[PDB]
Amino acid sequence: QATINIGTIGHVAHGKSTVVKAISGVHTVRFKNELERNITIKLGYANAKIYKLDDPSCPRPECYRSCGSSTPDEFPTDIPGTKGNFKLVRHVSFVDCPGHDILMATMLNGAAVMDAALLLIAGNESCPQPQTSEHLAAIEIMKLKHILILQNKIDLVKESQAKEQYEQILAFVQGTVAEGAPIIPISAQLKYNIEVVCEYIVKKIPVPPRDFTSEPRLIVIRSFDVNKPGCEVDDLKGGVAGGSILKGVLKVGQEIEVRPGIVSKDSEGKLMCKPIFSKIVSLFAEHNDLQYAAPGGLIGVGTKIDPTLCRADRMVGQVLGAVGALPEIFTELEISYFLLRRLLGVRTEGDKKAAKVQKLSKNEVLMVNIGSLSTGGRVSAVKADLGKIVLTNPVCTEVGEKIALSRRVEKHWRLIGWGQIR
Amino acid sequence: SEKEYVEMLDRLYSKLP
RNA sequence: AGCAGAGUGGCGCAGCGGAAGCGUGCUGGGCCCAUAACCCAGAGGUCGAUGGAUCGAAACCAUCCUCUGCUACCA
Repeated sequence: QATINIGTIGHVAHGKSTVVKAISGVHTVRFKNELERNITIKLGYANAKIYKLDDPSCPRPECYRSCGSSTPDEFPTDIPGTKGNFKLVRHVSFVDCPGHDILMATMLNGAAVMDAALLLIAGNESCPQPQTSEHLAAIEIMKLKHILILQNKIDLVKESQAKEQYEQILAFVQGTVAEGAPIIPISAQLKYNIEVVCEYIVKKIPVPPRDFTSEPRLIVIRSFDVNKPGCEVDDLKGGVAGGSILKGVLKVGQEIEVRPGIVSKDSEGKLMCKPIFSKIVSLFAEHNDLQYAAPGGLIGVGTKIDPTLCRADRMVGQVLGAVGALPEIFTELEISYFLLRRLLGVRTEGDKKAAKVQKLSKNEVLMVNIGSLSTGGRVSAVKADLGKIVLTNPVCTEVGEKIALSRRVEKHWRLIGWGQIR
Repeated sequence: SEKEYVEMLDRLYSKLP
């Protein structure tokens, strides 16, 4: 099915299509297709069957040679082995996190359910690169360190200009685990070293310690509707709630709720909400049917929620625990937090605007990434280590793992620190 | 960290013009 | 993908079985010493395709082709 979740995370102007298909072969796609301007800004899915030929490449299903199509200038010829009915090692799953500075928040939601990351570095922009400072320290808080620094766009960028950047991005994430992350120089043009990289996504990224016997904690970050326009009356179905499960094996036919849910009718205050219970219609394994949803993987969990509950991606960051799920539904929230001394996620060649941020003031909205959830709320009483925020929607902490707090210092909320749920 | 750089340096940059 | 519109003279674009339409561009003459303004005359037709039901479709009628747009993406 899937046992791991590797994030394909990378900053602007490095290309996403030639590198994700090199490691997976299944393209990440959504609307506006009309695909993408520079790099993929959507939180897309990618799933594949990585294997070996007693050779650490990831071969194609035609596994005699690996003649890729990333350029016509030089013919990229790597030898992944030969034919002979390859042995299936494992099933690999990817979580394609957004890599622009504008979409930092949805990056934090999709990466909070994953198990691993790749750092896709362009050699084009500034060598003290801001998103490499952003993403890695964000990975450090979300209990992940499975990082492969993958310097992606150095094909026109010379070996001395590429030399400066991976040194200087590592110089600012010196308070972050990225020193156990190998820095792999590859080609987005010659599809090169993918026989070495897909070794590392097996080597550096094994199967994480994943709770199989626990309660199913699906956290949907992507909504899918099989009740598409062009359907009929006797073609009645549910809505597919497809996210990564971080805890507990999930079965077909399970009555699953969305535990943060919806506000009930005539809420004169803030505290009344009901989870939307739904029986699971099917479980997807990269092309294949199963009755089990082994967690630690991006699993298509088709549920019996309504067509409107999946006609848009409306379940971004929702704890879909089973019927009668334990974790509570908070609409006012007591947070403990720390504020990072660098305004992380934005830094130019003049080091703007990563200076020290003014403290949080009361009755000011701030994005909290609680568990893996995407919600915004104003703080009622703000202290140094005691934040009392009230949320516009009742949201569920799956567990008190981490929150990511951002302050609206510009057009988008920008990371000022992190914290935890008290 | 950088031993995976310099090994894949001579592997990639000897194939780059 | 399901959805809504058009296809027609170079264009604008009439039109519904006893019909390939005007409005513009288009060329020559007329008028004047000439221009402007203007008149006459010339040139411009797969009515997208397929055509059939047909006494004869452009129409009717469908289909597909093109454009316009949609739930906004549909494991």
